[PDB]
Parts: sequence; C-alpha cells; structure tokens
Amino acid sequence: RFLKVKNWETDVVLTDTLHLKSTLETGCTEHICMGSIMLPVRTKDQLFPLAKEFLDQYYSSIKRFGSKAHMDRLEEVNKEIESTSTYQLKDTELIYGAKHAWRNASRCVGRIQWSKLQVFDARDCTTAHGMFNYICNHVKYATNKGNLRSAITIFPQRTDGKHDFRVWNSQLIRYAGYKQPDGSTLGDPANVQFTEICIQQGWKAPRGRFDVLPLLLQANGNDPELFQIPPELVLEVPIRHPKFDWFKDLGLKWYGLPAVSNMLLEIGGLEFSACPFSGWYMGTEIGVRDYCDNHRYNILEEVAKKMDLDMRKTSSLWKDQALVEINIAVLYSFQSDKVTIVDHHSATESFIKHMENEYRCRGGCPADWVWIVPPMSGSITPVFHQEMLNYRLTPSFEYQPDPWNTHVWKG
Amino acid sequence: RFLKVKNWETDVVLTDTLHLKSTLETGCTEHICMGSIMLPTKDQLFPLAKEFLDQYYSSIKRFGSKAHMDRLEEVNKEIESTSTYQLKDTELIYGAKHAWRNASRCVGRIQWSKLQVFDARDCTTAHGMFNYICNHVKYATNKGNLRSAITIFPQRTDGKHDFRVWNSQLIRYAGYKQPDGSTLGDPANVQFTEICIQQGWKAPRGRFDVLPLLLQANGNDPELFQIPPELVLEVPIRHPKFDWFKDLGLKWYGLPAVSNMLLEIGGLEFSACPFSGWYMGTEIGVRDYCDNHRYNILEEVAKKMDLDMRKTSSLWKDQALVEINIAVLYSFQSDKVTIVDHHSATESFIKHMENEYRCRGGCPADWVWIVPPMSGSITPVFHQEMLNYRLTPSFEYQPDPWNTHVW
Ligand code: HEM
Ligand code: HEM
Ligand SMILES: Cc1cc(N)nc(CCc2cncc(CCc3cc(C)cc(N)n3)c2)c1
Ligand SMILES: Cc1cc(N)nc(CCc2cncc(CCc3cc(C)cc(N)n3)c2)c1
Ligand SMILES: Cc1cc(N)nc(CCc2cncc(CCc3cc(C)cc(N)n3)c2)c1
Ligand SMILES: Cc1cc(N)nc(CCc2cncc(CCc3cc(C)cc(N)n3)c2)c1
Ligand SMILES: OC[C@@H](O)[C@@H](O)[C@H](O)[C@H](O)CO
Ligand SMILES: [Cl-]
Ligand SMILES: [Cl-]
Ligand SMILES: [Zn+2]
Ligand SMILES: [Zn+2]
Ligand SMILES: [Zn+2]
Repeated sequence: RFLKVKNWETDVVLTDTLHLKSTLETGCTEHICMGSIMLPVRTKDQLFPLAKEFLDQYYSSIKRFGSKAHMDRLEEVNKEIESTSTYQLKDTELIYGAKHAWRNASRCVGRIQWSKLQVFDARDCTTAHGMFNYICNHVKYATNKGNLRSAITIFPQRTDGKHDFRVWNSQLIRYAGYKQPDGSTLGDPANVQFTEICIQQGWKAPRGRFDVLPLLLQANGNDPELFQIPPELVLEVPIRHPKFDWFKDLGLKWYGLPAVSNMLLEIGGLEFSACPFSGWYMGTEIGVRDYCDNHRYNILEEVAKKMDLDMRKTSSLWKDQALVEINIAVLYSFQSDKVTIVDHHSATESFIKHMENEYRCRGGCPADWVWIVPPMSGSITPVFHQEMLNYRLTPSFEYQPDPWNTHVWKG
Repeated sequence: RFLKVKNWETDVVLTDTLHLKSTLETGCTEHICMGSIMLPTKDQLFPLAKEFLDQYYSSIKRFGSKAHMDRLEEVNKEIESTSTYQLKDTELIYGAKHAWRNASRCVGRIQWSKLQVFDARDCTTAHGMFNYICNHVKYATNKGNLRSAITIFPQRTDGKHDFRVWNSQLIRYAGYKQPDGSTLGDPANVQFTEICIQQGWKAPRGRFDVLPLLLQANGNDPELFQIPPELVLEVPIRHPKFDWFKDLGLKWYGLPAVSNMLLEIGGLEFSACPFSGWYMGTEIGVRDYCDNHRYNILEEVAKKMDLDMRKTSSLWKDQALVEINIAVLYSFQSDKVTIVDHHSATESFIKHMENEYRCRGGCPADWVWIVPPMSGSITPVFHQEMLNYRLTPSFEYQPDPWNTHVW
C-alpha cells in the first residue's frame, strides 16, 4: 500500500511506504482520532521475533543481509534467549539502535541530526554512584563549553522488572519548584512533586527561583540515592534583550543542556529503562513553554507591564507582543554567550528538508504534527502546511510512568 | 471504550461518552494516525432517517411518543414510495444547528444554537438562488453587527439535478496570473477566476476584486451574478501606531461565508447550503495575509518596520506577524464590524467544550484546526486534549463542481 501526503503551501506530494513496517498501535481507530492525547518482563515467545526483526534491520543497514555473519548472529541470539531468557546487544547494534530510536521519534523536530549521536555504553554500571559518574561525564561531553553535542548514555537493560535502572529526574538538569503555604510557587511549578521527594530523601534545598535539582538515581532496583551535579558542569545563560535594558533585571536565566532522562529505549525487544539523552534547545522551548506556560514561570504579565503594552483587552495582542520579545531575548542571549540554540524557523526548515530526504531514501518519516509545529507562529513555519503521518517504528523511545509511583521501597 | 481527556494546564479531566454515537470514519487506524491530513438507496436511507428522527424526538423530550412513532412511520412510507423524504421545518432547523454543533474544526461553536436558518427549498432557478444569497448577505452583515446564518437550497435527488454554489466562499477576491509570472490578487482563486472569465465575467483586474457568484440550479449549467457592491461590507486595514500601514493599500471583507460544503441531515444531502459567521482575526491577519501562497505580505511589512531581515533568529517574521494581526483587529473594531481575537475565541471554546461535556457527554474537536495559527500555546486550547470523531448531522467537504459537472 501507498499513502500520500501533501504540502498545502508547495503542492508537493510525497508517498509513504515505510508505514508498512509499523507494528505498535497509535491509540486511534476508524471511529476516533486520538492525535492530541499526550498518552494514548517479556516472555521468550514474544522476544525472539522482536530480536529477529531488529537484527534483520541492522544487517540490511550494513548491506550484510542473509550473510553467514547475519545468520550466525540470529542463531547466537536464539540460543542466548532460549538459555538465559534474554540476550545482549553487540556495541555496534546498540549504537545503531539508539540512533534509530531518535530517527523514529515522531515528536522530534530535530531529527535531521539523528545520525550524529554520541553513544555512551554504560551497561557495565552496577551502582547509583556509578550512574552519577557516567551522567557527569555525559553532561561535560554534551555541554562542550557551549558547543553542544548530542549524546545518550545507556544503562543496563531490564531483566525481571524488579532490578530496573532509573533516573528519577525527568531531565538531567532542571530547576526546583517549591509550593508555598499561601499557594504560590517559588521556582518551577513543573517540578514541585519531584522537589518534595528530593527534600524527603535529604536534599538541603536553597529555596531560590533557579535551583538546579540533585540527581536521584536508582541502580539494579535499589532505592534511589541523591547526588549533586558539580555546579561547574552546569552551563547557564542569563537572559537579556538586545534593545530592552530592563529585561536582565527580571533575573531570568536558563540552562544550556536539554537532557531527557525519564524515557524508555526499546531495541530488539530489550528495554533500557535508564537512557538519558540530550541535544540542544529550540528557542521556543524556553521562551514559549518554560517561561510563558501559565503553570511554568508564567512571565507574560510582568514582561508586558515593563513594555507598557495596553493590557486592558486581549485584542491589543499584548500577550503576543510580549511573547515575541521574550523569544528574541532567549535567542540573543544564547547566541551572545556562544551556546548552541536553534530558532523555530531554522529548525522547521531543516526538518522539512530532513523529512523529504527520508521519504526518498527510506519511504517515510513518521511525524506528530501536534508536537512538530512550534508553539508560536505556527503557520509561518513550513511544517504547519505539511501533512504528516504518525505511526510507531522500533527501535523507539517510550514514555514510562514516574518511578515514585511504581517503586518498591526496600527501606 | 469510555474515554478521558485531560487539560495539561489545569489538570481537569473530562470523560467522553458521545464518541460512541460516532458514525462516519476518521481515516485513522490502529496502525496510523491521519490527524493532520486535510482530506482523510431506499435501503440505506431509512436507517439514517431513523437515527436522525430518534435524536430529534429525544431533543424535544418526546422519545417513544405517538408523535415520534407516527413521524417515523410517515417517513418510512414516504421513502418506500418516493425513494426520498422531506424534512419538517422544525427538523431542518434542528439539523442545521446540529451540523454546526458537530463541526469538529470550528472554534466558534459556543454560538451554535443561535443560527438563523433560511429555508430556500422552494428555490428552482439560479436567479432565485441569487436573490436568496443577497438576502442572506444583507441579513448576516447587518451593517457590521454580524449574525450567523445558513441558507439551505433543495436537497439532492438523483444527483444529476444538484444545486451548487461554485464559489468556495460567497465573498472572495479574484486572482490573476500575470505576464510577469507573479500573481495579482488572491492566488487561492486563480482557477475559479479563470472559469468566471471563460463564462463571460468582465474581470476588473485589480488586487481585491470581489468575485461574481456562479450558481447552479437543478443540475443546470451554472450562471453568473454579481453581488450588489453595496451589500459587500469591506474594511480598509490600518494600524493604531504605524501611520504607514494604510499605505500598503490592504482591505478585507467583513463576512466569512462558506459556500462549498455539503450539509447532511437524516441521510438527506444539501449540496448548496452557504453559511456564515464572523471572523477570528488570525484568519485574515495570519492565514489570508501571511500564507506564502496567499497575499504573502510579511516581507513588505517587515521592510516598512525596518527589522533586521538578514537572519531568522531576529524573529523579524514573528514581529511583523503580530503587527499585522494588531492592525486587522484595530481596523474591524474601529469600523464597528464584528470580529473576535484568538484569545477571546479560544477561551469561549473551552467554556463551550466544558458545557458540552456536562450536558452532552462530549464535544468532537480537531486540535490541528482549533489551535490558532499563531501564539498557539498561550491560548487555552493548546493544552487541552481533544477527541476527534464524526457525528451527523454534518458539514462535509465536497469536490469543486467543475471537476464534476457535465456541461
Ligand atoms: C539536537 C538537537 C535537538 C533538537 C533541537 C530537538 C528538538 C525537540 C523538540 C522541540 C521537541 C518537543 C518538545 C516540545 O514540544 O516542547 C523534541 C522532542 C523529542 N526529541 Fe528531540 N531534539 C533534539 C535532539 C534529540 C535527541 C539527541 C534525541 C534522542 C537521541 C531526541 C529525541 C526526542 C524525543 C524522544 C522527543 C519526545 C520527548 C517526549 O515525548 O517527552 N531529540 N525534540
Ligand atoms: C460565528 C462565528 C464563527 C467563528 C468565529 C468561527 C470560527 C471558525 C474558524 C476560525 C474556523 C477554521 C478556519 C481556519 O482554521 O483557518 C472554522 C471552521 C469551520 N466552521 Fe466556524 N466559526 C463561526 C461560525 C460558523 C458557522 C455559523 C458555521 C455553520 C453554520 C460554522 C461551521 C464551520 C465548519 C463546517 C468549519 C470547517 C470548514 C472547512 O472544513 O473548511 N462556523 N470556524
Ligand atoms: C506527560 C508527558 C508525556 C511525554 N511523552 N513527555 C512529557 C515531557 C514533554 C517534555 C517537556 N519538556 C521538555 C521536553 C524535552 C524535549 C527535548 C528533548 C531533547 C533531547 C532536546 C530538545 N531540544 N528538547 C519534553 C510529558
Ligand atoms: C507530567 C506533566 C504534568 C503536567 N501537568 N504538565 C506537563 C507538561 C505538559 C506540556 C506542556 N507544554 C508543552 C509540552 C511539550 C509537549 C507538547 C505538547 C503539545 C500539545 C504540543 C507541543 N508542541 N508539545 C508539554 C507534564
Ligand atoms: C482542501 C480543504 C478542505 C476543507 N475541509 N476546507 C478547506 C477550506 C478551509 C477554509 C479556508 N478559508 C476559510 C474557511 C472558512 C472558515 C470560517 C467559516 C465560518 C462560517 C466562519 C469563520 N470565522 N471562519 C475555510 C479546504
Ligand atoms: C483547495 C486548496 C488548495 C490549496 N493549495 N490550499 C488551500 C488552503 C489551505 C489552507 C491553508 N492554511 C490554512 C487553512 C485553514 C485550515 C487550517 C488548517 C490547519 C492545518 C490549521 C488551522 N488552524 N487551520 C487552509 C486550499
Ligand atoms: O515534579 C515531577 C514532574 O517534573 C514529573 O512528573 C514530570 O512532569 C514527568 O516526569 C513527565 O516528564
Ligand atoms: Cl508549550
Ligand atoms: Cl494558515
Ligand atoms: Zn488519529
Ligand atoms: Zn506548554
Ligand atoms: Zn495557512
């Protein structure tokens, strides 16, 4: 079967065949689309087909499909699964697997970069202290004094589900949030629950607006342990505006390194429950989402006040005007400090070139429009009028529930 | 099977049961989501009529009543005999309002029950259609105090006698390919404009020429009519702060009126059913003015603002976009022509959606269309999960008639 997608701006039509390789389900049916829903211990039996599907893909990618080496590897994995109920990936397979999980990540606008991913193999890690060292090293490598490099660190795979490695933080670097007795929040409201957990575990909170959270790390299914990332490894950018000299006095800053630490990496049916990965920011992630969501730093009003915009009616578009200036300040600030950042026009233009290339060379590029279109100025970016098809390819990154909900406390 | 929708901003969770009444297909499967794709007999007719009449009688608290049964009986007899049936005026009005209520792509549905329905099923000729449409335009326009309206022409019979408005909207601007290679006017309307000239329209050849209506009655070849110029309310676009903005020579029309969709009620198909409301400002200032394939005015505005256009990261496009949208709203408000900004409209839609969940068990909604084309995440619909599904009565896309009509 062939599926067509049209671009309503250019009239360019593309043909998707890659969707035939999709396995997992979307949440949608013939009767209902769940495209805007955010969230719509394997046996041997189910494991070997998943392993074989992966190894076939890997050997095809290296132009060794059906070779003795391919056949020998299938046999080797078969025997390992029948004997030990699981198997280990070769380092080459692990690298290929992590790169493809990114390539397949339908919500990621940054995928033009997918083949440039540094993979740190942490499968020899056994303790939380060991995890801490690996993570510090990832942060230092990825930060590279502001010349950001994409990276992923991969800890040991799931075994029986009672020995999982987990990073309890949602991102490696993120700011604390503190709910006050008067119902206001100091710092980042997104992180109040996790901050309370850290405090309960023994973290001495500075209780300021931009306190870098400690790492809370679980190895081999043990209770998690707290570690502070060395402050000298955490690159941050004070936010200022190129024309408005008062912008700096809002006291805003953000960290340079976006590093997702709460997702599960699936490769050939194996599950890597701790696999922190990082790239660099698109400006709107900070300037729109983190600063301007009502449940985040929520700075729109203050900014608009200082610009002396007419705030008596929404039709003056004061919110829109303030939002653009905030986003200008974020890009200006990162660029001035020589910290890698991409604006939403550049990122979406590059994504469309990536997507078209993937259609030609791969037969498709699964993409989630809801997440791919930036959260401001949508229609003036080239992804808005691009039709997309969303489907699930493996290897993949998957959502997992926060570990405080599932963890069995040992004491 | 019962479904939850969460708002990620307010944590409020709503439960949808209405989707279980959904009938038509979405285009998605368990394997693939097509949520961002724009276009994803006597035997057949009675179940559809019954489904509709059942919902109608339930709405007036008379389900299972003698009047309910009698009407079902009457409609059955009429279908068995004539291969179709006619709606009562009450049923026609109910069906039209519910087609709007069910329109998953419409952010304006808080207004759904306040729709003026003009029954034009007695219309027989294209000149008759012209008169009805002029009256609709005048009523809806109401000297700038716009009122929602729909005008419903005769239903489809054998499909060889369709009523159709060939225009995509009742009021829209012509587009003309230039010897230059450039396009003058609205590039969206180049093909339809050519058809109009081919059918004998004397084109003025300007940037904002209101297109004539091409009306098709009873399956006949369409005929040309000009809307009286004095019935077409337009707004010149100026800016409250930038004196030079007026010098761009921009204007737009006050009345947004869709004329190319098919209204389905109780299995009956109304192929000509122009309907109109009032604008949300981004429709003009973002879509019509700034789409690359439309009037595409971003560069000119940015230049007049003297922004740094050397690099995308100055956000010059975003700055000019906001200013264009400020000018659209200011202009309509100053001339006392109804318009709603995207903050106000989306706030209203959220309130509407909560009402619909509580009173009706759900509200089908297409997030891709509901979220405004600028400043998405600062509006309350962005963080609102929505379920998209198809309920009838409905408005449906139908192919442009020149691809279909046999002359
Ligand atoms: C190199 C620069 C990168 C940029 C500019 C970028 C950009 C983004 C953005 C803007 C989002 C959506 C966030 C939002 O809508 O608020 C996203 C999501 C995501 N990206 Fe990337 N990305 C990059 C690198 C990476 C890397 C290295 C990986 C993995 C190796 C990755 C995998 C993902 C995944 C799995 C998601 C969905 C996350 C979730 O569900 O929470 N991206 N990306
Ligand atoms: C009264 C004020 C109204 C407002 C502010 C409004 C708003 C809108 C907007 C902004 C869109 C999408 C346009 C875009 O995304 O570029 C839309 C679509 C739509 N609306 Fe409304 N609307 C109104 C009245 C109506 C009425 C009166 C009806 C029918 C009786 C209607 C039915 C529809 C339908 C069927 C669509 C999808 C059209 C298509 O597929 O092309 N709306 N509405
Ligand atoms: C409920 C829920 C589900 C889900 N799949 N993801 C989330 C978190 C969404 C999220 C929020 N802030 C930040 C991110 C990171 C996106 C991101 C990731 C990377 C690697 C680089 C980059 N520039 N940006 C993701 C929440
Ligand atoms: C666990 C959790 C709870 C909560 N209340 N909110 C969140 C964050 C939800 C959230 C808010 N803004 C942005 C995002 C990023 C994902 C995202 C979501 C949507 C709808 C569009 C888009 N472009 N990107 C996520 C997470
Ligand atoms: C290929 C295609 C499919 C489809 N379903 N609709 C379209 C037209 C989209 C479209 C473009 N401009 C304008 C509209 C009208 C939207 C609209 C309608 C009404 C009644 C009021 C209001 N404020 N706005 C719709 C095109
Ligand atoms: C027949 C036809 C052909 C063509 N090439 N373009 C069009 C216009 C396409 C178009 C462009 N921008 C906007 C719309 C309105 C519908 C719309 C679409 C989306 C994706 C989001 C949103 N908020 N609203 C429609 C129509
Ligand atoms: O305070 C805890 C939250 O940060 C956490 O629940 C995140 O929202 C979650 O991990 C999703 O990324
Ligand atoms: Cl956001
Ligand atoms: Cl648009
Ligand atoms: Zn879907
Ligand atoms: Zn947000
Ligand atoms: Zn558009």
